[PDB]
Amino acid sequence: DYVNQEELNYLNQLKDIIDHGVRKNDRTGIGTLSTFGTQSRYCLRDDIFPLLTTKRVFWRGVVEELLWFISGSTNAKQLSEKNVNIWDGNSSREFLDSRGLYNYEEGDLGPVYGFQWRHFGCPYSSMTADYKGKGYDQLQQCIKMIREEPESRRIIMTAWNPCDLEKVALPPCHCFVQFYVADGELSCQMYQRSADMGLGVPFNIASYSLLTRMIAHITSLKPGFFIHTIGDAHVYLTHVDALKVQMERKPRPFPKLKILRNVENIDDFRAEDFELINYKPYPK
Amino acid sequence: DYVNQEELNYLNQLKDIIDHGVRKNDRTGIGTLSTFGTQSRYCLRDDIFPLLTTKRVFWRGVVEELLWFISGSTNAKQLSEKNVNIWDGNSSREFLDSRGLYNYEEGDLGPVYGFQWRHFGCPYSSMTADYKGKGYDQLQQCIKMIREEPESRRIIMTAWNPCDLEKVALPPCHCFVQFYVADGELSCQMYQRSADMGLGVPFNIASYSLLTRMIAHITSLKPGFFIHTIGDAHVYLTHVDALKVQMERKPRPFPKLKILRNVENIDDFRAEDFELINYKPYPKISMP
Ligand SMILES: O=c1ccn([C@H]2C[C@H](O)[C@@H](COP(=O)(O)O)O2)c(=O)[nH]1
Ligand SMILES: O=c1ccn([C@H]2C[C@H](O)[C@@H](COP(=O)(O)O)O2)c(=O)[nH]1
Repeated sequence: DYVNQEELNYLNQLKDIIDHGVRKNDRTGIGTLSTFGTQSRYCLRDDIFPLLTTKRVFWRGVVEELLWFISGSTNAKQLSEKNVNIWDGNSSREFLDSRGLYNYEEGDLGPVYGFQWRHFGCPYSSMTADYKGKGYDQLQQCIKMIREEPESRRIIMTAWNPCDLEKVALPPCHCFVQFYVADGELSCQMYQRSADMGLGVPFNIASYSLLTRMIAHITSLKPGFFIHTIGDAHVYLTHVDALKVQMERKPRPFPKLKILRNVENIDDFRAEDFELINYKPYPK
Repeated sequence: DYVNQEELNYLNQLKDIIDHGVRKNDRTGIGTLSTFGTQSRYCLRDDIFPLLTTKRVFWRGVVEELLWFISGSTNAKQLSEKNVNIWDGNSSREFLDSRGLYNYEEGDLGPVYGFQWRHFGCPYSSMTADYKGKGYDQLQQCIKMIREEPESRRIIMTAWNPCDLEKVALPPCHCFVQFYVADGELSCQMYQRSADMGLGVPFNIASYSLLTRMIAHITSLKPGFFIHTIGDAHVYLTHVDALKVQMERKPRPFPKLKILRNVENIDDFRAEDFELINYKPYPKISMP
């Protein structure tokens, strides 16, 4: 009798939102059921990797998006050319015009995650400019702090710059990240302002857990926990029936994740460096 | 009798860190016992106000500091004139020289919380420059969104600007704030990267709860919850015996907080606008 306690908690969180969450409208007039303020822990020990089993997660998308974020790119065509189309809808001529971004060419999302991570505070012009050496490279500064002052309680990476809100196709959801080191293990906490529990959360858990493994590898630490903290945790009313069905499913054990190469630095990671062992989701 | 569950939870979290926390040295050279990633909820309904009762919290400090944060000031002397001296250590001639801020005058804290709340992204020169209408006024933007777009999932106020870290004595601890409105009630979640469970947390909880009450009051909403999320939650080793004492005390019911006049905007509050009803704390506890 194996119990995947972490995935069960996630299912219980869906149930609680479904049964007791408050009705709320989203910014398109569509309805959700919502709660405010949740926190969930995922153990990364023994290579165990919290990819959800009760509905298949788009792992190839998680990996490629993340390596794209780390590169500092803001051009969704660079993802799309790798057959990952998740940012295509928010970088169309038409969507960009609806955001008032008339001078962005198709693919230009403005200064979204990767730009904030690697170039915080640099003025944005477009996705083709070279920003190398410009702004604050928070990602490298976090890595330096991990290696040089692991006790530090200031190991932070922010994606939230209100001065950039009018320049972005959409405002960041995964807003704030902190790292922590104790007893030779690296942990990460991420703060997510708004989380769709059905479609967003599972992919989010996987991106940050994978970032945690990456950083622990190139800082010579063992992985500890990923902590996910949410502001508005919600499910869309139109999803409620499908999620009820998912909730009848019995979670299976999490896969494991190995890193296959001695990677030089955070910018040297390649998709083939990661091996996902025994991922066995139900459909979807 | 009455059971103060939120205060018992705090005491239980103290117990947990003390009994099961990892030993971790720190910047200060004192060691800590530490856990990473905690979350606690405080109910603000029926005017109940989460000021801890197992020790006397520095309420007058909480109120004056928050009014001073709201003003956008970065001059500790403006707080010191209110006989609240908690920022004086970090703004002495002597102390600033040590962080290599030789050009700041005494009292100049750099762009700490108030500057970030009212003037985010404006370049900082000194505490005496005119910042009026410069930078991004996050606090008033959050107020406007609560009034105009209460359903929004983007009501955010950040205090974290990597470009400003080398300009302040100490980087902000209470970093990130989100507001939320549902069924006519305003809630607030605050993310704290670093929390001294003895000396800081009780004060910190009172600070954000009070901010939530203030905003609820000017937006004609009911107060809902304050949710406190922490990164590194720690106790200093030197504090443990004193916290041991505190943990044997039986929490009392929280006080109520009343606001005594109609206030229309965030900058218009005075210290005397707030009335604590029936705060019955045990005596103060001193900790290095
Ligand atoms: O990484 C993400 C990005 C978005 N969303 C969901 C949350 C909301 O349902 C919607 C974003 O809408 P706003 O919070 O910005 O209104 O997308 C996620 O769950 N994860
Ligand atoms: O509002 C505050 C400010 C500071 N601290 C504590 C946390 C740490 O013990 C110390 C700051 O040190 P660093 O985390 O910056 O090292 O002050 C608080 O708890 N609350």
